[PDB]
Amino acid sequence: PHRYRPGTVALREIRRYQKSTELLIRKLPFQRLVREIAQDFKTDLRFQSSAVMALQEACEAYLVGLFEDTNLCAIHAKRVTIMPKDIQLARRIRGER
Amino acid sequence: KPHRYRPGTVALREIRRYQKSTELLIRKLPFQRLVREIAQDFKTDLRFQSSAVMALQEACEAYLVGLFEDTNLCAIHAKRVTIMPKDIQLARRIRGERA
Amino acid sequence: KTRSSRAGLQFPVGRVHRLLRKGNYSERVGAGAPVYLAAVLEYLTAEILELAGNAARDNKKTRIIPRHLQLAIRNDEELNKLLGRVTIAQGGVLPNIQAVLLPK
Amino acid sequence: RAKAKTRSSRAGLQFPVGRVHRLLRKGNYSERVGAGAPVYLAAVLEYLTAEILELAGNAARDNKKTRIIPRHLQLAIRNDEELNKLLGRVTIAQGGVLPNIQAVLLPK
Amino acid sequence: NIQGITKPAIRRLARRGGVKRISGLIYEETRGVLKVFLENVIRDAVTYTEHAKRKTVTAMDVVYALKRQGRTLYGFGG
Amino acid sequence: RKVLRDNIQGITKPAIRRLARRGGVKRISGLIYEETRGVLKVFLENVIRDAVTYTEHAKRKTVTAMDVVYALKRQGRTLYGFGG
Amino acid sequence: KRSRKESYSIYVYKVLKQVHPDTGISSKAMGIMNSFVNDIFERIAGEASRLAHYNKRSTITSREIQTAVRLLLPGELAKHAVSEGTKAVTKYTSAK
Amino acid sequence: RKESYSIYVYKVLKQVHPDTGISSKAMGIMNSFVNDIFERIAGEASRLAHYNKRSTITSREIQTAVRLLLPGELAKHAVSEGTKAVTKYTSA
DNA sequence: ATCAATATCCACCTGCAGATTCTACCAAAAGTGTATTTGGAAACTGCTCCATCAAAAGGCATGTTCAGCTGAATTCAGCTGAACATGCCTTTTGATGGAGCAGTTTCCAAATACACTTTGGTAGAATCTGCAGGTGGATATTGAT
DNA sequence: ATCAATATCCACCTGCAGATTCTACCAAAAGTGTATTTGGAAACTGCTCCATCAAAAGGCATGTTCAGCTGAATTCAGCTGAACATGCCTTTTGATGGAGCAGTTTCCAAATACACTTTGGTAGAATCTGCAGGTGGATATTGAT
Repeated sequence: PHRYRPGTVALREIRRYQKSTELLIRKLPFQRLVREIAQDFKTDLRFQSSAVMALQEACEAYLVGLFEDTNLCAIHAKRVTIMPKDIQLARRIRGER
Repeated sequence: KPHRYRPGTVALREIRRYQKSTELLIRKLPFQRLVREIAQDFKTDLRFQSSAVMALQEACEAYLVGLFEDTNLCAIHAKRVTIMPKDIQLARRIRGERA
Repeated sequence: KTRSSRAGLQFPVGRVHRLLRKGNYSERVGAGAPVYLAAVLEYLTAEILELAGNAARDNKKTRIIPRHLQLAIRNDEELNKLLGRVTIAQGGVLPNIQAVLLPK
Repeated sequence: RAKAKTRSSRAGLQFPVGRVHRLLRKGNYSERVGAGAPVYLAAVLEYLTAEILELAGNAARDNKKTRIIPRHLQLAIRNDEELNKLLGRVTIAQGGVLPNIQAVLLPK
Repeated sequence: NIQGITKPAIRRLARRGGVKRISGLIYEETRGVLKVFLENVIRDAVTYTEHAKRKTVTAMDVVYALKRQGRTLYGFGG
Repeated sequence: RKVLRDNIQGITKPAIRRLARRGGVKRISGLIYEETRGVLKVFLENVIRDAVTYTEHAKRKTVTAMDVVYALKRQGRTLYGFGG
Repeated sequence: KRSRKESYSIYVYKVLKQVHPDTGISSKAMGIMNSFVNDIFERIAGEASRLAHYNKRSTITSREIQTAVRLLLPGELAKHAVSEGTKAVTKYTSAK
Repeated sequence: RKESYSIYVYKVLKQVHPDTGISSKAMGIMNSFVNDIFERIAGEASRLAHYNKRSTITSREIQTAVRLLLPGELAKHAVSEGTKAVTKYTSA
């Protein structure tokens, strides 16, 4: 049978998602998460569909940027695999922690 | 004996000692000079309240010390004890100063 | 004739002036200000619409969509510095893979 | 008129509710300024000044000096999670850093 | 519900980010971060809503809120 | 007066060394020094450009402490102790 | 022939006496405290202004100041600051 | 009502590329961009007026504000278009 | 490097659907023409506050040695994370409505801006008195047998 | 399992520069009485917004298999820390000359503030750009001489 060597479907996917702009998180799960988090701040809250849209957009943009910075960290440590060690460095430097 | 501390120890002595103070670490005149030169290449015949030079020196040292902190964190992350240009460049790439 | 035409622009010098009095930027607004400002805004809109339109051309579409604005902005050092802390919704990122990751 | 006590005292504060009000009209923050605003604000400013002067005074005590100098304000602010987050992008001139050596660097 | 952000959704975000090989721990870690993010933004969004005596968080609230956070967003409220 | 040239070399090896100490640095590569000056220069340039812009706009020929402050504030490096 | 220069030095010194009456404060550090009070003032008033604006009111009230404090101040500091705020507002209003 | 800069963004679009059109979402992005910049420039011009104890914002403030916010070349060209349109307005 | 075997994107065309774009109406602004106040330009002159010099001292910077130990380079293998087919379910999505709820109007009661006309807070001076350099020994802290 | 070798403290001292407090303008709150808006407070609509309901269809969850990447263990060349001598050049102290702020008044050039008297916002309606396939095209990839 056929079967691509580990690492190659990786790059296929990188090339492919960098190329698009569709939201990468299933929409409903997210809407849910959002309503739950909002809940713990004020109760009985309504959300214009677009407020949820804005949050999802801002989040994904956030996280993607994060991953870029993380990768840079992984690489700097002579690796190809991002680890939590890495994200923590990235944010420690950004200023977020 | 003669006597002579093993390499790395005067290091820590100094870290402990400078972290403890607040005096500006760059001789003052050299800096004033550098400032007047850089200002020069933007507008000519410029005067400087002594305190404008002071503000700059303070902001710069603060800047650079912060930088070195972030750099060290990078060096360490790469399993080293020696900061390299590779490191500063990472730190700034992440901060946003050169993305 | 509109102050917009008396100054040779498309952007509403009429509106920008109000927007400045009503904005609480200061007590009074000189009459040159709304013009200089509407001028700069029009210029910027031009520069970026230009670059995005090219991005649309190369992508073989006749109509500008966000992806094009993102391409237009990130691929332009100066515009990118300017909107460096701004995220275009629906823009995605610039294809870019670090060298070290490419097969042997 | 009867005897005029400052708005500052009528509200039970040290900060000049008189001044803060002007500073708000004259600042182009908006067209008009309700009369409760300068008070609520002078109140918050006074609180913050208190919190930090408190923590700095303690820093002075531990350093064995009776008088507060910037090093003390820096110690006070960085050693306090919430104040530090607040002035996280602010630099105190003459403040130095908090003694801190990463573990990995300490002799074997 | 934060479990709803699935392994492959995080995986995709990572791809678009330039990530080739992804540790196993990442996923959990990521969620950690994602949560903080949201919380922060939503606290602020909601503060805006409250101040407007509304019960509906709007697109514009989210925008203002994100702007406070230094994450300006183009495409919604403006 | 006199020509100003190569002053960034006046930021010496030990002054950069000290800044690195206070920063938590134990072992310092040799290249660092040059690199550092690179960065320092960009920094100053940026701040001084903005400082000076403020001076110009005030039709003054004296860059003041307050200009430097406003300028630093623009840059997202607020500074306490001078102009306010 | 004088040229004025306002300041919050007086009041920072009063509040110093209140908390620590045993303690004093150097020129440079009073400088730092003025920077801090003006910095915060600008943050709170700026934010309150943006607030008034989004909601199409032309007036800034203790309400705006409050939710502005909620937005700028981190958690506990925010709680305690709102506390002292509304307290001083009421004690003022009761002509108290 | 709900104002907008859609009309003018569309006009300038015609000018630079007459062959090209623009989707709802991207016009949204352009409004965001125009309002963003507007606030940046006017804010900075306001701070400028303020530091110098004048109560009025003039084309001058707007200009040095543009110098401060806009990076290099964009700044040059923008100041260009600015003062140009100011004079052409003043000469009635 | 070549031979050959899967999937892999990848242009050329080809049909529609959800959007652009174009038009018809109109309130809600933008524009005008005066008539003043009043912010801020100009032109004095007072007078801080800056650049520049002399000058003498000694703190630090600088250059060369010397080898300690760190970084970098190889080599090796455990296991972790990619890849994939197999199964299962939770997301879409699509209308269909009900209402909880932002958006408007019309009054007014609330509340602030104004409009000239008694200290609080700022600017030198006047005394005090923390604390910056000086030391000298109590405590380390280091690094050689 | 030490103690020479020093640097690090740490406490005691002591004169000066820096704070704290005093003494008097004057710049600026504050008290009062008015002239509007402005911000609500009810009472009603069009709207989004949340609810289901009910499937299919992808997309996600799983357990297996193993290719390769991270970590560790060791070499060892060699870069950078350390100590000393050497004199450079920054620091300090004042000492002015004066460029250039900044005060203070007179005076225009301009923008506010009306009172009224087309642009741009909304909401339908006729094309049409791209969406979505559907193949066949070298394409890239990976197994096998």
